Amino acid sequence: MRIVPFGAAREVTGSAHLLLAGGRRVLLDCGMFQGKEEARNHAPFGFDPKEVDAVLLTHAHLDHVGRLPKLFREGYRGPVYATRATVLLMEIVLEDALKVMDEPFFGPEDVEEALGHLRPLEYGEWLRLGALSLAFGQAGHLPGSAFVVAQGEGRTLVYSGDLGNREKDVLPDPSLPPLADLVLAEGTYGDRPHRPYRETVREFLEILEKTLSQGGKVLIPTFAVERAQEILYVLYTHGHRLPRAPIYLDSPMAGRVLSLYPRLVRYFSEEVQAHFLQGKNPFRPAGLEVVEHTEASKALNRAPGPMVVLAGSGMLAGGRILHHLKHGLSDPRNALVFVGYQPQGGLGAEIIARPPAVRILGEEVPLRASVHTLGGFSGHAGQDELLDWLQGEPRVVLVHGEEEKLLALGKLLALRGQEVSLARFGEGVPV
Ligand SMILES: O=c1ccn([C@@H]2O[C@H](COP(=O)(O)O)[C@@H](O)[C@H]2O)c(=O)[nH]1
Ligand SMILES: O=c1ccn([C@@H]2O[C@H](COP(=O)(O)O)[C@@H](O)[C@H]2O)c(=O)[nH]1
Ligand SMILES: O=c1ccn([C@@H]2O[C@H](COP(=O)(O)O)[C@@H](O)[C@H]2O)c(=O)[nH]1
Ligand SMILES: [Zn+2]
Ligand SMILES: [Zn+2]
Repeated sequence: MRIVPFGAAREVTGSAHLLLAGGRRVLLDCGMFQGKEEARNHAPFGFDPKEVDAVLLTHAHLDHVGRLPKLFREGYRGPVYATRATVLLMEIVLEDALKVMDEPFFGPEDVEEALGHLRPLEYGEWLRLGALSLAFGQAGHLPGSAFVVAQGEGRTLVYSGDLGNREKDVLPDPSLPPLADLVLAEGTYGDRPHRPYRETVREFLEILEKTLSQGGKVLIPTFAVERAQEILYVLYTHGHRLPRAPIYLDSPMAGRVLSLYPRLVRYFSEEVQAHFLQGKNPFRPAGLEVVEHTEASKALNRAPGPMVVLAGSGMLAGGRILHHLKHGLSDPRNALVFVGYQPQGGLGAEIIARPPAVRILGEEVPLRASVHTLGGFSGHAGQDELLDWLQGEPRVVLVHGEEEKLLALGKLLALRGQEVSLARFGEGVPV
């Protein structure tokens, strides 16, 4: 048994790993590259799609399923396994990616072909392929997210997929992995742990009361898939002590995801499920409003506070959020609250440097509004959690992370007596 990295080698996007064992070929994830690596979605996979026996998707995010339609576009016609939740979220993600994408590397017929071969596989359910046995484990990173357990030829491999941040409340705790001959694991935060969750919420709430009590606007850049709904959840469970104000989920996509959430109840933590049992949707805080079009979105820029605004892109790459910043950063009564990692050299970082001004949408805008970064809202396991999850595993191959972050984790794992390396693109690793 061998595992071949075909994405996320010393980088965080493009996750795709070819599992070779028993004359069978199983692709573990098929994500697109993003940001500065976007063009690479137009390049070859590195393997022959037509020879793939099956595909397992760990979660619906674009950097894990974005190239799936390219796979079908190039011949593949085998099954694609994933949890019901992922299958459902995928439709929303892929349909949107198709529409909202400068240079497309796939057409609408490919998305249809992809969606049509999706087959549900829940946690604890074993898929048989030749002498190979596969199963999903709880990853706690997204509704329906998982890590993969592959056992065959008398050996065991575990592909972590993306591990969640267990301190948070919306998703169930990641399950520990079984003891394995090899663990292919992410190390996004291989270099550090996150600020504790609870104190992150307290701080989040203090910022809201302060800003809303004075009539200002709280701008929150957010990813549409799960981060936005999580903020909504915090607003729900604490709205009782926050000043009344409209909550604008200024993201059609996030709205569609939110709508799907009631059908995914079993994929949330016990806490969330219990809320649903009492007949209530904890992702709909009072005052919630979904802004569907540009006109209402822009109008918000001119309307006075108090108000809470959630918009994308989550990394200020573009989107409606840029317009809210352009018109709201110059007011000291407002507040910009990051709840998701900001890339180095991006607009976020620039703002965090707290310079006199910033250039947004071709204009120099004064930065008077307060700024806050709440890394505790992160959706990935922090360094400490990564070490706990990896505890006792003899061999670890790291993926999904910047080289240095990955090295930082490897060093600690090595000092712990665990064999580790940083996966290299196209280079098979024996299990
Ligand atoms: O594009 C879609 C959306 C939903 N469903 C199906 O509609 C039913 C209800 O969805 P859900 O309750 O499982 O979320 C399920 O049997 C599901 O497979 C589809 O086949 N295709
Ligand atoms: O040091 C980091 C931390 C996170 N991320 C990326 O940014 C996203 C946001 O992660 P988070 O805000 O949930 O922590 C992740 O999906 C990942 O691709 C990085 O590139 N480097
Ligand atoms: O170190 C390796 C080992 C296998 N493969 C890939 O595995 C498939 C063939 O497997 P096999 O004939 O080595 O068993 C090919 O698509 C090839 O790209 C690699 O890329 N690198
Ligand atoms: Zn992810
Ligand atoms: Zn990822």
